[PDB]
Amino acid sequence: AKTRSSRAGLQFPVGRVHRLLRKGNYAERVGAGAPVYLAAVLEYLTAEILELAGNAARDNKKTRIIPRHLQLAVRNDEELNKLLG
Amino acid sequence: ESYAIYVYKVLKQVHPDTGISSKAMSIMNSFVNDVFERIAGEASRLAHYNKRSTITSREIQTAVRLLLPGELAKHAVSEGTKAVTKYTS
Amino acid sequence: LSTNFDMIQALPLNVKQRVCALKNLQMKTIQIESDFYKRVHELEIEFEGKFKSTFDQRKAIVAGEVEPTKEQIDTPILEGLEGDQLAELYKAAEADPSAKGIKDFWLTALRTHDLVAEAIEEHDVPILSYLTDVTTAASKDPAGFKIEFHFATNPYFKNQVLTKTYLLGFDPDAEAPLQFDGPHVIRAVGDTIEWEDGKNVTKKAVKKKQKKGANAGKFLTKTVKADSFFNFFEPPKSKDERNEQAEEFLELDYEMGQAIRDTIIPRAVLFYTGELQSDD
Amino acid sequence: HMGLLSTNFDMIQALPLNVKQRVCALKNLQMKTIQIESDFYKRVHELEIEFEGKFKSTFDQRKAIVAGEVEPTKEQIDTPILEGLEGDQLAELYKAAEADPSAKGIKDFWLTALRTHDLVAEAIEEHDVPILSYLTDVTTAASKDPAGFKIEFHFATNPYFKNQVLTKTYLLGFDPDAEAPLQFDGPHVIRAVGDTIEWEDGKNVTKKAVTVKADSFFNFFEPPKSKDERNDEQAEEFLELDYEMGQAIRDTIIPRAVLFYTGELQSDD
Amino acid sequence: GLLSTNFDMIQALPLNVKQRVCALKNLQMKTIQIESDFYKRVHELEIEFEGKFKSTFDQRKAIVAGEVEPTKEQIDTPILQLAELYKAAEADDFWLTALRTHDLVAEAIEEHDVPILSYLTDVTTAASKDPAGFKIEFHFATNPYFKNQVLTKTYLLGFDPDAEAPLQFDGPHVIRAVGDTIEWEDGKNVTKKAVKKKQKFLTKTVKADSFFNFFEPPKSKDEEEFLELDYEMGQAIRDTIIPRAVLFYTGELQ
Amino acid sequence: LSTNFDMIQALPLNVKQRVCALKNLQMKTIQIESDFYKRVHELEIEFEGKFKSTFDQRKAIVAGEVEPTKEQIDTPILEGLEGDQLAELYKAAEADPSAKGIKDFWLTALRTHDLVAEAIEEHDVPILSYLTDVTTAASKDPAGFKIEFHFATNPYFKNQVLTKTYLLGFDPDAEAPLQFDGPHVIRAVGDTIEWEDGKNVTDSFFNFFEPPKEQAEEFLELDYEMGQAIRDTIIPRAVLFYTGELQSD
Repeated sequence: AKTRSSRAGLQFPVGRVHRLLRKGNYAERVGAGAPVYLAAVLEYLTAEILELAGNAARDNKKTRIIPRHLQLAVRNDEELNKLLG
Repeated sequence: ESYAIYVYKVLKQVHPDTGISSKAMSIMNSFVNDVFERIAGEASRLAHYNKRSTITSREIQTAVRLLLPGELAKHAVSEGTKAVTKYTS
Repeated sequence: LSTNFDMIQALPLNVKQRVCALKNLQMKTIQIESDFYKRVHELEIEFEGKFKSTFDQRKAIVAGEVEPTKEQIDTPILEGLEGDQLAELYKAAEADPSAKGIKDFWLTALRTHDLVAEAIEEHDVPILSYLTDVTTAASKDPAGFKIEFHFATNPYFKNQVLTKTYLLGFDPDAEAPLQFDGPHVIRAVGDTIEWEDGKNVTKKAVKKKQKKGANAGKFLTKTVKADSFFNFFEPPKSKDERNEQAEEFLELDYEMGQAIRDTIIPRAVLFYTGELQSDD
Repeated sequence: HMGLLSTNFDMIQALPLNVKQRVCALKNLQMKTIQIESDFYKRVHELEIEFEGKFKSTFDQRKAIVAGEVEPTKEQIDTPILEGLEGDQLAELYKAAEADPSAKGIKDFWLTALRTHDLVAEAIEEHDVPILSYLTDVTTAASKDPAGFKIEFHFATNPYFKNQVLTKTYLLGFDPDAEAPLQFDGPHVIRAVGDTIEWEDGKNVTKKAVTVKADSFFNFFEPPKSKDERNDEQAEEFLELDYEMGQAIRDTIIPRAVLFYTGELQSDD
Repeated sequence: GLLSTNFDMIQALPLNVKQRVCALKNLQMKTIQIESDFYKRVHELEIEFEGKFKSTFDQRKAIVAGEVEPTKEQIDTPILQLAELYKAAEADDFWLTALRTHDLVAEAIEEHDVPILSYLTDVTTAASKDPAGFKIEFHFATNPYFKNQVLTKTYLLGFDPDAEAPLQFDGPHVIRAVGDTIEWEDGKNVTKKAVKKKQKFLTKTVKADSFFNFFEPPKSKDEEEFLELDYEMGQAIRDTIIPRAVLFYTGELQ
Repeated sequence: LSTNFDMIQALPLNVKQRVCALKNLQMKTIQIESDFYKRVHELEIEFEGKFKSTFDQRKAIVAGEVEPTKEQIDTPILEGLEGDQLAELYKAAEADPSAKGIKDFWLTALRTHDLVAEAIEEHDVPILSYLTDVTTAASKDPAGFKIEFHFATNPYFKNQVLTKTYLLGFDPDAEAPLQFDGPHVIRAVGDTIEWEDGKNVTDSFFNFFEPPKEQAEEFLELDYEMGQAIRDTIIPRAVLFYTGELQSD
């Protein structure tokens, strides 16, 4: 691929994150680094939650991660529960 | 907004042959959007203490540390710094 | 997505029935909007001919069939440049007679748009260098539109034109009657690429393990979907056709087609120069 | 953003003059294509005016329902109050509150709808809320002869001002400017004309007590000017934001008011 | 499975003996199919005997409802001292008492179900062949709780071994259960109860404990032990309570 | 003693005569149930012949009289095992031509069943190693069933087959009709084992062929339960007990 998000190793939309930050009127200007950082952090959180929920899907003999799987994964991981609960 | 395509890319990266329901994907979209809102709001607050309200990697970093608990915060900061480094390279 | 839900809960059934009546009236307004959008589509079909002349002149210039005129030359290549910079830009490179036309013009235009940029891979670039023109046209009788990628004689496929058609419905969806924002897509129809030998970039082979199979704990070679822009001509099947995470891909397909039809084709050179970048 | 800093600037810099001049020709044809788009947008504006009457009936019924003038029908009652609800959950919501006969019509309907939209919500201050609780209807209509549209806020008898209707008019230009011919994104705003609110005594929330201008939503009826007094680009930015809010009310909120009341819609799409 | 009590032996068997064991598994599958046909025949026998029991059960219904008067031989049957017990009260809820005497059914009968179950005129059961299963009909009288004359609970059963687990056949199993729609009146639904949450307080109707949840069966394929317990209660009513109803009324069975 | 005894006493007793009428109708229903169980017995006797073919094929395979077929070979020896483990288990042992069919098949099947396992003692194992087949068949006029343990030429006794028969009653008691729950056991008849010299093990499993016919009635009931376990559970699914994949009562 050739996208702004491909220039940082990320699979989340750097461009869309930038647009959302500008559109949200959070500040008056936003640099280019902040979308890269935010998209990277969100990709990391998505990856960690998906890892725990897919491990739980395996422990339940299912190839589809049902929302109950995400609930068990979040509750079990104390940090994720502090972030999302 | 919808990060469904990107969440699916991340899922196939982490677990190749696992899948996700549509309601589970809605829960994931809510997770991503909620974290986005908290990080962006904290970045805005820390930018009020700045000149001309500009948001850079600094404000996102500070928000990440003040919001993400413990190990999660450390790893998040690591990957953010790595990404900004490569984006600049 | 029911913001102000606690309020709706607190409303007395008396006021709740009035709100639901307003929802019914919203459905009626949506139907009138559907008729409006049908008329707007007919208006676009009408304006196709008006746009044809300028688009054809652009195609001729890109292919080097015609040369620029004095009026065309005295148009700034980059709008907003200081004269001391415009002159420097014009004198920064010397004219090469071998270059006949604007090479990789449509490649550059497509890759400057963010959504389309995420679809173009490197192995898709040399094929897209053969893109002579990209045209679009809308239909009323099948109710849809098409995007035509005009390719030249290339060592990648024998197809003279790659066509992508979208059959779209202008009436509100029965599933989401109040979520009508304009014409939605009923289904998408791609094309069959007459790939040459070893050039099909949309498909690859992987030595996967069908041990997760049926009384067969062995590893087998499987033909898997490869990442390419030309998978655009293999659109995701609609609900009716084949039967999670497929409606989203189909919607992204529709969004990319809409970006090409409404954004890139009308302002292609602005994406070539990169003075306009849209995302979605 | 355009100008230089063009994503593909280094490429166009490296292009030989041969193609550099061809790109100039494409820019000229792009200006012509932009002109055709302007004619298209004029036609779309006329189409909006044509459908105004078709939408009028449904919007008038909404005003009647909000004002408690007419009662819902059986078909209207058998419509889910919120979309995407199962029958069990729908029954729970309907049976979660008992009917209060005192409440005639939907209260604060337009106030809630406006404050649920993000852009308009940022304009509503605390002292404007009780005033906006009197908003019986918000209507819009577009004209061709002075090239523009208007938004009318129909209020009830209120202890804040005597105006029955507050009108906001926008005069719009459909042709691209010669300064930025390639920066055409649709009709732009030429000017905006507000209204004079016959405020009662001591109730003018647009004026502070320090008399100086206060922050209020009703400043929406005191739009910025284009032929200002040379005694100022912030005025142009204010005018553009005023136009954006007017478009939010005209194009998004008014067509789908209940979806904002129910909160099932936000500013995007 | 692989956790077979004699797994080490089965692995230790030479391929010669292992293939013979596989042959025994094939013959076992054939025997399982013959058993499936046997259970089908027994079900057909039950359907045939439905008519034989029908006459006696109809006389039971007539006696319980006071439609007919007992005969001399009927009087000459011991109810369970005989003179003292018979002469202990002066002359002038059968299914309620019978169902509440059975332990499993009793755990489902709550206090608010007692007045509702006082309207039970008859309880009947019948088996079907083409839609392989059986049904239980709770015939109610004119009651101020619902308009249903009869509330029916049906069980659809499979008599053939599953293709996924062909060797795990133990007889007819339950495929699914179908309840009934109770025309509950206003404030008479004992299956539902009210609760509130913090803030006029917002009311939240919630699930309640009742025997009539027996007519709201668990789903089979929609997005399991509950279904098995529902089936067990249905089996207790059909096979134990209905055939010997008075024996539960008198308390002569424990 | 009756749980709802007060109910009958507090009953106005006018309807108590109706309750007595219901008691009479219950006696009639009990008789109809008795006829039902008799019909089920006839159905089992009828299905005996249908099971005969498969059971004889089992006997032939276990004794090495016949060889497995291609379809028979392509049946998993253990259910619930994938191709990897199935192939690995098949490759865990090499074929031994010094084995005539399944060894101790019926011994293993009987000792895997819990109730029967409690009856088998150590000295009965070598004797039970000669069991070619265990078969059962039901009678109508004797009103019961029998289990025949077919033994091979053994140095322990000269009996080719040891038979244990149960005579059962399908009719309700005339004195106490209402305690009818189905066919009961009337008596059990064993066999006379022609033991060789010094081989009479009678604690032994073969005391099963010396039937008893509060503690003695308990002996008869447990003997009947063991007979039912052999007839209804072990014989129909003998291989499932051989592999040990099923342990029931």
